[PDB]
Amino acid sequence: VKQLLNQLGHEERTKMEENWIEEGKRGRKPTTISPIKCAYILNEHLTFILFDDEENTKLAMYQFDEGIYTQNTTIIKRVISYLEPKHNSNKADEVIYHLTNMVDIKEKTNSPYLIPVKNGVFNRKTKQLESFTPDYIFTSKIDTSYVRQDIVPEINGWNIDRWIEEIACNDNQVVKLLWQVINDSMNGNYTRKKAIFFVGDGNNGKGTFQELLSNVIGYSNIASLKVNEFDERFKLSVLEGKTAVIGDDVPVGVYVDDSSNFKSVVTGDPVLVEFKNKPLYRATFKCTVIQSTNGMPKFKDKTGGTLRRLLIVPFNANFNGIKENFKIKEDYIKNQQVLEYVLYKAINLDFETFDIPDASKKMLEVFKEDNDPVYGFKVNMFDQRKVPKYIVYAFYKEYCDENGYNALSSNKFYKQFEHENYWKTDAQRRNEELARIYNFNDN
Amino acid sequence: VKQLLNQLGHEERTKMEENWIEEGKRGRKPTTISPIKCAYILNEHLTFILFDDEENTKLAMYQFDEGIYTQNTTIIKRVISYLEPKHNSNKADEVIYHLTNMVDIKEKTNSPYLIPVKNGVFNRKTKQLESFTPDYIFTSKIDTSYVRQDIVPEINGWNIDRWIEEIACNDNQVVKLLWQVINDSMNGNYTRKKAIFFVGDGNNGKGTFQELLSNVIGYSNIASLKVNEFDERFKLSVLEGKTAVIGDDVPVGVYVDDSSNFKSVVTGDPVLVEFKNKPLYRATFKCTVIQSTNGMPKFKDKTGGTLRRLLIVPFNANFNGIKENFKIKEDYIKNQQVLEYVLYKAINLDFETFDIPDASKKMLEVFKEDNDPVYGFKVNMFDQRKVPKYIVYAFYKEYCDENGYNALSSNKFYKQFEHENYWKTDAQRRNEELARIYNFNDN
Ligand SMILES: Nc1ncnc2c1ncn2[C@@H]1O[C@H](COP(=O)(O)OP(=O)(O)NP(=O)(O)O)[C@@H](O)[C@H]1O
Ligand SMILES: Nc1ncnc2c1ncn2[C@@H]1O[C@H](COP(=O)(O)OP(=O)(O)NP(=O)(O)O)[C@@H](O)[C@H]1O
Repeated sequence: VKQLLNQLGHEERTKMEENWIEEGKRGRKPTTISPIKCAYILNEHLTFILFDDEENTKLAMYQFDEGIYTQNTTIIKRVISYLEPKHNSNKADEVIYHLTNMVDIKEKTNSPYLIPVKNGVFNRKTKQLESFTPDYIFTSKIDTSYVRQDIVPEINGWNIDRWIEEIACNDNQVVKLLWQVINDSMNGNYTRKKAIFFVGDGNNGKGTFQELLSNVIGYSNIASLKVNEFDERFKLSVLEGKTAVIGDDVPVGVYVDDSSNFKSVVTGDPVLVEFKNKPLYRATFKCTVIQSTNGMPKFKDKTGGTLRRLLIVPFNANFNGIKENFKIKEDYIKNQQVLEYVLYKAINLDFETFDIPDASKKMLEVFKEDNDPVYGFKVNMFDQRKVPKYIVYAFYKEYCDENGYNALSSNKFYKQFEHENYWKTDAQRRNEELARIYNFNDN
Repeated sequence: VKQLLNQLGHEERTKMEENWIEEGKRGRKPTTISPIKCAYILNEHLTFILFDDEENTKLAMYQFDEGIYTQNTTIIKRVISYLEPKHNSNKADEVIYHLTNMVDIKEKTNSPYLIPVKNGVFNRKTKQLESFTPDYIFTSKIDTSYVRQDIVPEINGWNIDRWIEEIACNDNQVVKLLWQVINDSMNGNYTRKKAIFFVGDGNNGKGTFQELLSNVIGYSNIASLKVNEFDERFKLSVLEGKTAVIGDDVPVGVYVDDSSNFKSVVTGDPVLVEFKNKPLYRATFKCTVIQSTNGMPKFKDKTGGTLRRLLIVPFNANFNGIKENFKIKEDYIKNQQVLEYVLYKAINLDFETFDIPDASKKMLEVFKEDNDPVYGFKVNMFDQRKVPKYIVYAFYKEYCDENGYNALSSNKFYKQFEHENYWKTDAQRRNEELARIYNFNDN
């Protein structure tokens, strides 16, 4: 590209001089290509597009070697210097401005079936790799190269697939889910309407797995934001061009006062996002949610909407008793051969809905008991009754022995919402005892 | 208009060159049309207007293909480049300033009887489609095309009307209300002084209906604001150019402290709005309010205005039990034929006041009982008594089993304000018992 523009610039400069020689020394000497002329040359011999007609849209250039469109002005301005090095920043801006008016408007290819990779675009419908073309409008791509892998790479006798088995404590469902998680992470146009949480007390490898995703996927392609930080001002601004969002560390049992922004991103509904000192606008994020926490956080919603969105990974394995291998976190996951195999296996994996492991379901039920004290009381009933409201209330087994405040007769309406027998009214059965109380089961 | 402007610019440049030849080589050579001449040519051969005479008003250009006036400076500057490509940003701004000085001032057509649609304007008085003309000043239009529909479109054997029936659990009143809600949503100049709230326990399809509305209407034409976010600073600024506002998710039972701006927007009264780092100004919003919540929120007003402004949609249907059809939310509602049929049926529907379903009336009454403890106690009275204030008080049936703080006698004044028998004072009937108390009904 640089060699092409350098030849074009010299040819155009020579042509201008020849015309000036033909007209004689009228004034000074034309040695600098005019900014409008530069736009004419660049548009002809390069691919400049405009993403949309909205005001102050930045010009996008298709850099041939990378195969993706870029809006970086410095990259574009460097290209201007190849054609006309004598242009300063103001004149280069004039060249950019002229190109903005000239170029046609094309929208970014947001097809979920296409995933850009360093080697080229990957079409999930055909499960085939396609070479970079200007027709595919992409602004970012996965850093790792896509090559066909037949044998699992081994570095110092360490197997990446066995490491995944070690992380999941040799659980077939979890390792299947973990591969599905990596598959969903790379695709930035399909969200699958699920949120992934990593729960580990300590040294469970959550950070290494996050660093693995940060390595197989581009470093710039990932976002760092916690669950409680989604609703803060300007925090959603970072998720503009991110394929996925990773929560490096979530506070233990943090109270998510408002999960509306979190729930919208997980489902994929449009959310209100504002850049700092910039006007508020509306956009849709399809990136998946990855969060690492040392314990399931508490959500104020206590509704079915939050429950369906959440997915939990057990991470039962501990690396404290076993000797810590800093080589895994620092070197092994950064190996190119290891990364390429992970990319090849994950992107080739095809699935429609997240295959929920039984361990996640059991641990998800634990969170439901923790989140809703009423549901925990229903689970912990273990009783063979409906007519006496005070008996079935029983102060909810003394706060269900959890020290969580419970309303009076309001959660009772919420209780029957949770649950065949429903409500039966009998005057005989329905204040024998105030009930603190050790009568776990009556007659 | 690109061809016309190119020809005009070439002709003007040729005329200037001929004039310079007539005057000889006085100095250099005139090849760039002066900005004032460009403004003259554009005003002669295009339609530029100014919405109002207030300071720093942006010039509006009638783009012929779209049929609506636009204030986007990039489009106008692209038009300038079509006329004279060699102007940079500064000279384009000079042309825009000259045009602003030249053009006349016309106000936007805010007639509620006219609804701009992609094909053309729709007159509700005549219920007829009219082609685009510069006479109608519109800044935005409905994205979907208006075509006459005779048969309900079917994609993969899925019927949109049957989907609406399924959403409303085969309730004629609720589906009629939904069609009326869509009809109100399309019109951005008539507010009808009602607020629509979607309540759903689980997967009730509220998000799918919101996406359907955002698809039939223009994506840029909808605002994303929740109720509790109405009074947050700079949040109303987005509402200026939106036909309707939709809250994607509302926290379950969120305590909306201040509802003044929300009530004003629902009624349509003028409200004070401020953009970030921009002067405060008073503006009138006629957009309709649609909100999705997993439970009816609470308002501190306990006033008739909040009750009369609010309208609730049951959404009793649940898609958690029936297998979820992701194609409904992802693909089927994005079908052009389905969107066109929905547009036609909704815009052709004619009604004056929101036909409130009986289910909404019962659910609205349940919200009224929840909002005011005194009203709920009065409903739960079921008693055959007026003279003893403490007896009829009964601590409001001991908080009415809803742990709501109640005034000792101010709420009594509020009760007698709400409610034939009124008050009768008798010394005989009026401290037998302190009254906690199980005497539900006395003699
Ligand atoms: N298979 C393995 N065997 C032994 N040590 C390992 C293995 N995989 C990773 N490690 C080490 O275990 C540590 C994992 O750190 P990390 O994942 O951050 O712990 P964590 O507390 O669970 N995550 P975080 O809460 O963000 O700190 C690193 O020192 C790794 O080098
Ligand atoms: N008729 C239908 N039959 C089955 N599934 C449906 C039907 N209509 C929609 N769905 C699916 O049901 C889901 C609707 O999601 P959504 O409307 O967001 O649930 P919601 O909780 O009520 N709204 P929200 O609170 O914002 O999440 C999507 O997965 C749709 O594909």
